[PDB]
Amino acid sequence: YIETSIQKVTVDCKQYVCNGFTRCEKLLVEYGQFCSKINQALHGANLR
Amino acid sequence: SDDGNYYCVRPCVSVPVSVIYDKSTNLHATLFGSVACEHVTTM
Repeated sequence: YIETSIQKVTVDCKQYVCNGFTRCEKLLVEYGQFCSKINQALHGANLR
Repeated sequence: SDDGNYYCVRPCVSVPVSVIYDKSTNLHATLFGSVACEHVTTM
């Protein structure tokens, strides 16, 4: 058996960090430079 | 519950959304991954 690939899992940074709570999302707008890097990093891994 | 019924309690869910984008023609479309079209129409 030779493995050739793995599942491609993409993560919604806003929904994972704040579970749909508007009070948490308001604090998270100070972040987002970190969410934008996590979304793009998993995009490149799944694209390759 | 006090009305004689047993209720299942599930966590609140969110429908996934993806964007199909063609830069050269500047076209786009929406993909609701693993969601039936009837659910999208109704909600």
